[PDB]
Order: sequence, then C-alpha cells, then structure tokens
Amino acid sequence: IKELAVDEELEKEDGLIPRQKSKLCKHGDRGMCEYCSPLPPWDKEYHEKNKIKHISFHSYLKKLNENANSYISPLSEPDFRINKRCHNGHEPWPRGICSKCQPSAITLQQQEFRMVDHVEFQKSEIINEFIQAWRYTGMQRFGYMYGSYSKYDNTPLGIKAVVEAIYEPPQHDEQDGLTMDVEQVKNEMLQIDRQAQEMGLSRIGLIFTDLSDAGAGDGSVFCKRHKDSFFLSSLEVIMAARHQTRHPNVSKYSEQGFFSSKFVTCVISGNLEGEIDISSYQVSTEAEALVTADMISGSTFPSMAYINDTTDERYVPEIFYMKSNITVKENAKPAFPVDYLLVTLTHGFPNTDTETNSKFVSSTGFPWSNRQAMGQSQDYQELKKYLFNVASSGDFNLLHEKISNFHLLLYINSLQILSPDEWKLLIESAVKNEWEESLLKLVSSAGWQTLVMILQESG
Amino acid sequence: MQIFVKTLTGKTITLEVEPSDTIENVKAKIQDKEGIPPDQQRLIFAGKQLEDGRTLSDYNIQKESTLHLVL
Amino acid sequence: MQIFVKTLTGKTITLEVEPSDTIENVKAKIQDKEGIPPDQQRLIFAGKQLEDGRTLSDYNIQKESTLHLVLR
Ligand SMILES: OC[C@H]1O[C@H](O[C@H]2O[C@H](CO)[C@@H](O)[C@H](O)[C@H]2O)[C@H](O)[C@@H](O)[C@@H]1O
Ligand SMILES: OC[C@H]1O[C@H](O[C@H]2O[C@H](CO)[C@@H](O)[C@H](O)[C@H]2O)[C@H](O)[C@@H](O)[C@@H]1O
Ligand SMILES: OC[C@H]1O[C@H](O[C@H]2O[C@H](CO)[C@@H](O)[C@H](O)[C@H]2O)[C@H](O)[C@@H](O)[C@@H]1O
Ligand SMILES: OC[C@H]1O[C@H](O[C@H]2O[C@H](CO)[C@@H](O)[C@H](O)[C@H]2O)[C@H](O)[C@@H](O)[C@@H]1O
Ligand SMILES: OC[C@H]1O[C@H](O[C@H]2O[C@H](CO)[C@@H](O)[C@H](O)[C@H]2O)[C@H](O)[C@@H](O)[C@@H]1O
Ligand SMILES: OC[C@H]1O[C@H](O[C@H]2O[C@H](CO)[C@@H](O)[C@H](O)[C@H]2O)[C@H](O)[C@@H](O)[C@@H]1O
Ligand SMILES: OC[C@H]1O[C@H](O[C@H]2O[C@H](CO)[C@@H](O)[C@H](O)[C@H]2O)[C@H](O)[C@@H](O)[C@@H]1O
Ligand SMILES: OC[C@H]1O[C@H](O[C@H]2O[C@H](CO)[C@@H](O)[C@H](O)[C@H]2O)[C@H](O)[C@@H](O)[C@@H]1O
Ligand SMILES: [Zn+2]
Ligand SMILES: [Zn+2]
Repeated sequence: IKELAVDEELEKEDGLIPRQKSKLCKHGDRGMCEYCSPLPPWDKEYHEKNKIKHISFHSYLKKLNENANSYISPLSEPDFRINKRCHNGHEPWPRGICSKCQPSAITLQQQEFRMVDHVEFQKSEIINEFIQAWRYTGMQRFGYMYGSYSKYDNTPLGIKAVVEAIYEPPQHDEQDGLTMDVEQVKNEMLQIDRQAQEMGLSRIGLIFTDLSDAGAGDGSVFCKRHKDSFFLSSLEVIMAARHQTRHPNVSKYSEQGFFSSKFVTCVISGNLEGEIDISSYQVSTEAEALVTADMISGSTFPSMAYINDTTDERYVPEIFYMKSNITVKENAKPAFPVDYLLVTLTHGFPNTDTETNSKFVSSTGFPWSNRQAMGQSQDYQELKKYLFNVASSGDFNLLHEKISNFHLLLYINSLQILSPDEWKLLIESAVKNEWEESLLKLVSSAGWQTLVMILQESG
Repeated sequence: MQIFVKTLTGKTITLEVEPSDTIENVKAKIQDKEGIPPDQQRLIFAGKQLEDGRTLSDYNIQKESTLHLVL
Repeated sequence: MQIFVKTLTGKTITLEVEPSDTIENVKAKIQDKEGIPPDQQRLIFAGKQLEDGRTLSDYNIQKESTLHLVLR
C-alpha cells in the first residue's frame, strides 16, 4: 500500500526511448511512423547494444502490464514449498501426497530484470575506511550499508542504491568465515536500524571483503573471483537470499503486497588487473524461493550450489536449469553453477565536480563501532579528544563538520545523555541542508551542555 | 517522586526523593544502595554542577529526571 | 564475584576476581588463560579506561559487570 518514493515516481514515467530520425520517414514534422516511433523502456535490443545486462524493475513492470493488455496483479513471487495443509483424500505431507500439494518440476533461468540497477557510494572515503579494517588486521570484514533509493538515469527507469554509511556488527573471521546470520548480529542491527531510521536512512545492503595481498609491493591483490571461477559463492548467494527476503520491497502490483527486494550485495575483491574493486549483485526471485523452501546448500565447489534431499520436512522436485552454450535444458542435480541465480549491478561514486548531497560531512576521524581489535575504542577519552576542544571553541562550521558523522552520532546516542528531542536536534544539526538554526538550539540545550560537562571533567 | 541517577558505566539507579530534598541528601541516597561515598560523587544536571546546599527543585529536577554521576 | 571480559577474538570470558583486586592483577588473570601479555591489553569499562594501580571497587565494578579488551 505504501511504496517508496522512487517507485511512485518511476510508475508515473513512461520510459520511452527516442530513436534517430530515419531517411525512410516520409511524414514531415507530423507525428511518428514505424521507423521513428520510440522504443519501450524494456527494449531487449537497446539493452544489448548498450551493454546493460538486465532491464530495470519498472521497465519489467511496464512490460508485464502491456502484456496484460479483469485485473490480475502482474507480479507474484515463486513458492516452491509443498502444500502441507492438503487433506485431499490423504494425510498431509509427509504421510500423503497428490498433484494439488506437491511442487512441480522447477526450471531455473537467468533473471531478465534486476530490482536495483546501480550502487552509488556517496564518497570513496566510505569504502576506504571500511577497507582499513582488513589493512590493519588481515581479517576479512563485513558491514551493513545505510542509505536510500532514487532514480538512476543511465538505464531506462533505473534505480540506484545511494550508500551514505557502513556499519560493522561484532564479527570474528575464523573457522566459520564471516558470520552475519547470528543472534548477536541480528539484535544489534535492529537497534541500529531504529536509530538510522531517525536519520532518514534505510538498511539497503551488505558489503564484505575478500582481499588477498598479491605480494608485489604496489597495493595490488589477487584476482580470485571471475568468469572462470565464481562471482559469489553458493553460501554467499544463500545469505543474499535470506537478506532479500528479510528486506522485502513493497509493491501495489503484487497480490501479497511485496515483490522480491531492493537489498544489494557488494563484495570488495581484486579484479583481473589486480586492483581492489567492487562487484555488486542481487539474487533472483527463484533464488529467494529456493532458499525459502530450503532446497539448496553450499557444496565442495564455491561456484556450485548443492541440491538438497526430499525429507519428511521438505519436498524437492526435479530441478532443471537453462544453460547457454543459444540455450539447453540441464538437470540441476546434484549441483549447478550458482551463477544462474545472480543479477549483476554497476557501481560508482558521484562526480567530484558538482555539489555533494551526502548526509554526512565526514566518514572518518572517530572510531567506528566494533573495531577494538584495531585499537579503536569508543571512549569518553576518544570522544573528548574528538569533540570537546571543538565544542568549547564555539566555531559552528567546525562543530558541524565534526558531528556530521554516522558513527559519532550513534556513539553519542548510546550514551543516553541527550533527550529524544535533543537527539533529533543533533541529527538535524548533522545531516540537514539548513543546519545552523538546529545546531544553535542544540548547543544551548540542557542535555548537550551536560554532555560537554561530562567530557570536561572526564579528562 | 522518583529520579534516575546514571553513572558513566551505563547503569541507572532509581531514587525516591522530594522536590525539597537537598543535593547532599541525594548523595546519601546514592551511597546507601551503591556504597559510594558522597565526596567521590559529582552530580550533573542540565550542564550545571549541582551544589550540596541547593535542592532538587532549585534546579527544577522534576519526576523521572536523570542526574549523571561522575567520579 | 564474577566479572566478564570481552576479548579481541569475539570471545567473552568469565573471570573470578574480588572487589579489592587490582587491574594489573586482572590483566594477569587474562594473560595466563587467553595468552595476551598485560602490556598489550588496554582495559575499558563502559567507556572508562582503567589504570593498573586502582582496584575494581574504585571503579564501582560490581558483580556480573563487563570489561572490554582493546588492542594497542
Ligand atoms: O519538451 C520536453 C518534454 O519532454 C521531456 O521528455 C522526453 O523524453 C520522454 C521519454 O518518455 C518523452 O515521453 C517526452 O515526450 C520527451 O519530450 C520531459 O518530459 C520534459 O522536459 C518535457 O515534458
Ligand atoms: O582513494 C581516494 C581517491 O579519490 C579521492 O578523490 C575523490 O574520490 C571520489 C571520486 O572518485 C570521491 O567520491 C571522493 O570523495 C573524492 O575524495 C581522493 O581525494 C584522491 O586523492 C584519492 O586518489
Ligand atoms: O594502511 C594503514 C595506514 O592507515 C592510515 O593511513 C591511511 O589513512 C589516512 C587517513 O585516511 C590517510 O591520510 C593515509 O594516506 C592512508 O595511508 C594510518 O595513519 C597509517 O599509520 C597506517 O599505516
Ligand atoms: O526518487 C526518490 C527520491 O530521490 C531523492 O531523494 C533520495 O536521495 C537523497 C540523496 O541524499 C536523500 O537525501 C533522500 O533522503 C532520498 O530519499 C530525491 O531528492 C527525492 O526528491 C526523490 O523523492
Ligand atoms: O557448526 C556449524 C557452523 O557453521 C556455519 O557456517 C556456514 O558454513 C557451513 C559449512 O560450510 C554450512 O554447513 C552452514 O550452512 C553455513 O551457515 C555457521 O556460521 C555457524 O553458526 C554454525 O554453527
Ligand atoms: O561473506 C562470505 C561468507 O559467506 C558465508 O556466510 C554467510 O552465509 C551463511 C549462510 O550461507 C550464514 O550462516 C553466515 O552467517 C553468513 O555470514 C560463509 O559460510 C562464510 O564462510 C563466508 O566467509
Ligand atoms: O589516502 C587516499 C585514500 O585512499 C587510500 O588508498 C590507500 O590505501 C592504503 C593506505 O593504507 C595504501 O595502499 C595507499 O596509501 C593507498 O593505496 C587510503 O586507504 C585511504 O585511507 C584514503 O582515504
Ligand atoms: O554525473 C554523471 C556521472 O557521474 C558519475 O560518474 C563520473 O564521476 C565519477 C567519480 O569520479 C567517475 O568515476 C566517473 O568516471 C565519471 O564519469 C556517476 O558514477 C555516473 O553514473 C554518472 O553518469
Ligand atoms: Zn518517421
Ligand atoms: Zn495433496
């Protein structure tokens, strides 16, 4: 019922692609003809010629709606789970089975559309500070990306995830790899989600490192992920599917009210030239459904998803996949390249020419959370070193720069010294385009002056 | 009424006090349940250092208010 | 009493200490069982950085409190 602003706006756009006028046009400036009429936003051939690997969601949505032409919602998510409430002349699964309740054979295929087209990191310092954790410790790291979604104009009806900050939960890089799907992470992130919502930020994706120094003394790294190994592993694909399912995308045009997800998955790793690069992905709605039905697992090989057994808990039908040499239909069992579950996105930073719109002025200078293993603790000393001097000075431009900082804000809020109203005021002083009036109100406020008092004597 | 006292370690202890209570009286009320001698206690409310002479209502410390305790 | 210390390895280890114990003593109690030398340990308690001289009762560290271990 309540869609994101970007979805309401793209819905109103027609997405028509203009075409070159042709020597064959024999109308004047009077109307169009078969040679010069515009392309619809999903034009397969326009996307191939311009190397756009998937059509956008809203280009896909408009394609489905032309093909609908009484109402039937054009979008519905796949469900592969056996119908367990079937009491149709037999006991329910696992005691009985019939054609109404068992899932039919599944055919997996590369998804022609992607929910999000592009990942824009608002400043490259956001990426560099995140990578510092690997530079200092040698451990791979993961964080959750906060931001929002808006229009992307390099592809018809495109959407981009605009990343404003990265938050790292508690993690250790040990015998189980990176561990995101654990209670400790989930309960801390619920708190962060709540506080970053108060900053006008959503949790929009996941980023993690797979970095290995190449031994060349030039900062270069090994290329581990590429077309002849794997892009994301099976286990990472399964994790993206759970994340997407837990970050559902709201859509009027789906019977359930939800359709797939705008949550994006980025990996920082070496490219074929040995440079540290970013690769961005989402998984298909088939992958979401497979993982909801608990049908796949990690396999010996990173590029291969393993297909699970029918049990008394889950029923697994035949599963095929459309492989391209031109295509052909293969049996997906016992394992299949998890590639077919991915969609790929582009990524970038805004050009440095124009004015910035980043919510936060700085992304570094104050310790990020959960970097004790890096010698970065969030202390009353560290906050005093960061803030107290500048706060006493009475320089508003400098005070604005220092508090316009995601992890600084979250840390101050955790101290629970400012009131909820005063916390709103600090937030406004940090992210607002017109922040002066808010910063004044805040600095004269009671909670704020208590905080400056606490730092003063904290020493 | 009831006022909160919050140390720097995050722990928040509740107090039963009157608006007429002296701040010295509130420092005793912290010591008895937390064992902390009043000379080590510096109470802060609203960016001001509280004074043993004044009262809670001199500083407009109403119900469900939160003092901060620094050692 | 029992106090928790949260290390660099993700681990949270329980510790048996008394209110009169020094912080230097607690750093040794971490060293033997977690292998981290007292000079590499920087102990923090809820945003207060501890000192080898004082004791747990000086910092109002009661039972079931949690110290944080930071590298250096
Ligand atoms: O005169 C400019 C008007 O059209 C602009 O958009 C162009 O591209 C659209 C793609 O669908 C077309 O539908 C539209 O007719 C084209 O002109 C834009 O909408 C505005 O600047 C003006 O309405
Ligand atoms: O490693 C950082 C390099 O780029 C910075 O310059 C800009 O980089 C991005 C655009 O590509 C911006 O988003 C970022 O905010 C700018 O700082 C840096 O200044 C360069 O010195 C570095 O080579
Ligand atoms: O890579 C480890 C080094 O990290 C810091 O240096 C980097 O980050 C600074 C602040 O962004 C940059 O000014 C500097 O150019 C980067 O190299 C740290 O200060 C170094 O001591 C570490 O060796
Ligand atoms: O297309 C939806 C909205 O996109 C923009 O707003 C988003 O991106 C901004 C960049 O910082 C954020 O400040 C804002 O919070 C996001 O919602 C656009 O400015 C809006 O007008 C659109 O509604
Ligand atoms: O004790 C098992 C722990 O490992 C889990 O990690 C993942 O990798 C496993 C082996 O490759 C998979 O079987 C499993 O499905 C994955 O989730 C996990 O991190 C831990 O919580 C488990 O205890
Ligand atoms: O980011 C690379 C890691 O991917 C896997 O771990 C994630 O996915 C698992 C389920 O497939 C979750 O249980 C786990 O909590 C996630 O972190 C893999 O198991 C790790 O070894 C990889 O480092
Ligand atoms: O200093 C410019 C920004 O990007 C930097 O990239 C550096 O990464 C390493 C620093 O430890 C070194 O390989 C070398 O200084 C650069 O390649 C730096 O990481 C960032 O902190 C800066 O924002
Ligand atoms: O505004 C047009 C484009 O802006 C970005 O790209 C430019 O700025 C980047 C930051 O240095 C450069 O890396 C890039 O090469 C520039 O062309 C944005 O990333 C693009 O998608 C926009 O089309
Ligand atoms: Zn024509
Ligand atoms: Zn049945």
